[PDB]
Amino acid sequence: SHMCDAFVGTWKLVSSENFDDYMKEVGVGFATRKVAGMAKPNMIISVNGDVITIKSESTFKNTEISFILGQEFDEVTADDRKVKSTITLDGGVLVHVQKWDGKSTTIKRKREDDKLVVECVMKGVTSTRVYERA
Ligand SMILES: O=C(O)c1csc(COc2cccc3cc[nH]c23)n1
Repeated sequence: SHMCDAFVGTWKLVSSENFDDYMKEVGVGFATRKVAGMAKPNMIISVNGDVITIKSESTFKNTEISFILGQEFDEVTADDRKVKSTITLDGGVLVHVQKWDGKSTTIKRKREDDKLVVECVMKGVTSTRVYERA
């Protein structure tokens, strides 16, 4: 057992709040927001040694990132930003910071009861997205 055990698995989106406004804050254009906001992604989290992989699959886009905690990587986000990302574990919360064009946004993933809760923040705009096991 180990570092991310309680996050590993296949998760499905069950609710979202304020995601359109979060995406507006990030700078996402109208048509991408509409199609992305309609998506119902499955998130697939796995661990092999020290390497964590997070996949997000939907009709909008399929993404995959692999990383080592605390070790920066370059990521092309689903909305086509080129960002410098670092993911760390802080008190049992996976904290994903993206840096680009002098801006920053943070995506936190938390296990709460039987759910996996995703909190996306930029400036004062937050979105909360709740996933359940698939
Ligand atoms: O609920 C999630 O898993 C979740 C929330 S935010 C995230 C990764 O970032 C993004 C994904 C899709 C679209 C956009 C647009 C801006 N950022 C985006 N994944």
